[PDB]
Amino acid sequence: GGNLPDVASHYPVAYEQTLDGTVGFVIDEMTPERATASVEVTDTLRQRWGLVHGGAYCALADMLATEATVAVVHEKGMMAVGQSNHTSFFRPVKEGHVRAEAVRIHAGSTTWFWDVSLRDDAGRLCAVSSMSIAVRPRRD
Amino acid sequence: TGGNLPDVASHYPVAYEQTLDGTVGFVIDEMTPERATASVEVTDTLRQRWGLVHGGAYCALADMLATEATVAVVHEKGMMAVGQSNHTSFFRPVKEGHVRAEAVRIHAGSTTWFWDVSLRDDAGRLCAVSSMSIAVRPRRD
Amino acid sequence: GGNLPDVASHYPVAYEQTLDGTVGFVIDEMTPERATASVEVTDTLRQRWGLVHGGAYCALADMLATEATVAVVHEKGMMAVGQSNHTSFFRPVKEGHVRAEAVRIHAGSTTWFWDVSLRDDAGRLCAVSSMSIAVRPRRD
Amino acid sequence: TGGNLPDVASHYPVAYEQTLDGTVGFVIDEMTPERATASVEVTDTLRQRWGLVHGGAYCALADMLATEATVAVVHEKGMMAVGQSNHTSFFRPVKEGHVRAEAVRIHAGSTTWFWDVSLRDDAGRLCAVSSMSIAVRPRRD
Ligand SMILES: CC(C)(COP(=O)(O)OP(=O)(O)OC[C@H]1O[C@@H](n2cnc3c(N)ncnc32)[C@H](O)[C@@H]1OP(=O)(O)O)[C@@H](O)C(=O)NCCC(=O)NCCSCC(=O)c1ccc(O)cc1
Ligand SMILES: CC(C)(COP(=O)(O)OP(=O)(O)OC[C@H]1O[C@@H](n2cnc3c(N)ncnc32)[C@H](O)[C@@H]1OP(=O)(O)O)[C@@H](O)C(=O)NCCC(=O)NCCSCC(=O)c1ccc(O)cc1
Ligand SMILES: CC(C)(COP(=O)(O)OP(=O)(O)OC[C@H]1O[C@@H](n2cnc3c(N)ncnc32)[C@H](O)[C@@H]1OP(=O)(O)O)[C@@H](O)C(=O)NCCC(=O)NCCSCC(=O)c1ccc(O)cc1
Ligand SMILES: CC(C)(COP(=O)(O)OP(=O)(O)OC[C@H]1O[C@@H](n2cnc3c(N)ncnc32)[C@H](O)[C@@H]1OP(=O)(O)O)[C@@H](O)C(=O)NCCC(=O)NCCSCC(=O)c1ccc(O)cc1
Repeated sequence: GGNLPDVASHYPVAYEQTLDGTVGFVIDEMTPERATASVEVTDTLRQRWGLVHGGAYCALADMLATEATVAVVHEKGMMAVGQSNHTSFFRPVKEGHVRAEAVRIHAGSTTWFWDVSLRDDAGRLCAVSSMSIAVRPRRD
Repeated sequence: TGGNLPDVASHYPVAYEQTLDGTVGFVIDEMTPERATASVEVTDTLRQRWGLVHGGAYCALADMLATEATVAVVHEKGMMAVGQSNHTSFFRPVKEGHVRAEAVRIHAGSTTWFWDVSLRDDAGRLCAVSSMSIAVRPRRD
Repeated sequence: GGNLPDVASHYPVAYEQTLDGTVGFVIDEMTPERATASVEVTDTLRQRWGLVHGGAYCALADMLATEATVAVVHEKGMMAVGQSNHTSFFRPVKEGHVRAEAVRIHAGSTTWFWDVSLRDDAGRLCAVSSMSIAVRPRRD
Repeated sequence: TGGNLPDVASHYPVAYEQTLDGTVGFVIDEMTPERATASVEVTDTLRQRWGLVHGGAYCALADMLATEATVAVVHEKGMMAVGQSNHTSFFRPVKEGHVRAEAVRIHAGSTTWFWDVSLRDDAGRLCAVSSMSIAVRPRRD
């Protein structure tokens, strides 16, 4: 179901209706320290100049990093949400795929930090995103 | 132009309705060399599975608005403008209504323009901010 | 005492020995939503190419933003520390002063966010820093 | 050169011992086009009043090391290199001992180089990271 971590019986929004399902994000691997995801480039991921949208690299990074955090902390009664995302853009992507790899670099009680690499089909580093993920007690 | 993006060219590689921005429904309202605003109606297409506006939607709205506000000035001078850095911080979730973005230009260098983008909900509350750095380079085209 | 907020009887490090006192940071105004500080440029604030050190704009922003948060939350039993600092550098400063103005934009239970402008003697915007300040219960 | 900064010029505007870097005691150890390391001994001059290493010291060490690692390559090609963006996040305080920085180059464009700098304490723990973006421009000099 994008292969997102299956941690609850019900979710407020179905995959195919989320921004994630609309653009086509799919999680490949997930462990507590490292996760990967990818997306096919289609026009839905593009801006009007024909390049993948800045927003798309950020969105990918945000979903991957946050859900990799959810995968661990949800069963502990915690919620996780993106608190900061800093994406820098080194080379455009015009077509093909964008592949993300999220590497956990700090896991604190209140904040987890992941470095996310975004690569094209040739494996070139096209963008990076520093995701900071707030972890808080789940509200009833 | 679809979504009211600056009309600086006779044709574009991708039509508004097919782009990310068209799909989620970004619309530019005001646009000047120093300030631009835009908004979007929150629908599931903007949300993630937990029912909140996706962190990506805030980045994407900031990026399009800051880059395009730059394009509006520099295109006719023979330059291209692309996002080189986006730093968004998230203060409060948005569940529904609209997200409204205001981009204020704070530095316009020869190679880099910098815009601060505030993203408010329907009550006026500041829900996210984005610092956009836009690279300006001469067109290869 | 740099005019930092006077919130405790004793501090681990005296002003004149801190990095702050060494380079000469002084707070001018402080309120819960807004604070200002400045520094004279001397070689101690410079790098070897003769420009004010990138580190100096960051340090100024960090001390101003954090201590403006301390000023409010300390009496509530909370500690405040910088969690993130993103500084962008628009124009160098060679001599004169650097003047900072910190404007609080979000004050949450666990995080306060301040935007800090760094200006030269002509009033030009030479750098900005986005400070994110973690606020936590003081440890005994 | 003082602090072992790259020797790329016959003279410099400010001597090592008088600079910020000289004052707090930054020392570069290794230095290659793709990776550079540096360290500093924590003393009060590096701390803020609450007794922790100042957030500014971590930025300053990252900035000097990333910029100078870039200078080392580009100076002899007629370019200058200055810090254009520094994003430091703080994971754990350092009270004493040393701070050790490792800068790894992750992108080397024609106008912008990007370095990830990790800042560890004496136990090897990751206490801060800094993302440094370095602008490369032709010298006016
Ligand atoms: C930011 C934060 C508090 C967030 O915590 P987190 O990501 O959830 O990490 P966690 O809470 O798991 O704890 C990590 C470590 O932080 C420290 N810490 C965390 N919470 C607390 C607390 N409530 N009280 C004391 N220490 C704490 C403690 O060292 C902890 O290690 P441990 O003893 O728990 O093993 C923690 O990452 C941290 O302390 N980071 C370092 C902040 C820092 O050192 N910034 C620079 C110094 S303060 C900024 C500044 O430059 C300044 C300059 C001048 C001036 O006058 C005032 C300020
Ligand atoms: C980064 C950049 C060059 C980009 O330029 P931009 O955003 O397109 O703005 P623009 O190019 O329009 O010019 C803005 C000003 O920057 C300066 N500048 C721009 N290009 C050049 C150049 N090629 N040569 C000299 N100065 C230049 C110049 O002051 C210019 O003003 P003007 O004389 O042209 O009116 C400019 O924004 C800038 O200079 N920012 C300040 C960089 C800075 O001062 N960072 C801190 C110091 S260097 C980093 C550091 O901490 C360090 C520490 C220790 C150490 O050993 C080494 C380094
Ligand atoms: C980050 C943080 C939790 C930090 O809290 P803070 O700075 O101390 O602010 P504070 O705790 O005072 O609360 C501010 C508001 O946040 C919410 N909040 C804070 N803590 C909690 C909590 N424990 N439980 C539920 N809501 C909370 C709540 O709306 C609160 O308002 P109020 O009802 O308390 O008046 C809060 O600023 C926040 O919630 N920010 C927004 C985070 C956000 O919306 N990010 C984007 C969505 S999640 C990231 C994502 O894109 C994603 C995509 C796909 C996917 O599959 C999964 C994730
Ligand atoms: C920002 C910059 C131009 C700076 O260049 P740099 O770091 O010095 O790297 P360099 O200049 O060495 O070139 C790297 C690659 O960038 C591209 N590039 C650089 N300069 C140019 C140029 N003048 N014209 C076209 N492409 C260029 C080119 O692909 C180049 O590769 P190569 O063909 O030269 O091998 C380059 O890093 C880059 O292009 N980054 C990607 C920018 C990007 O793709 N951001 C996202 C898309 S635009 C922002 C956006 O989301 C948006 C959304 C909606 C909308 O309506 C408008 C915009």
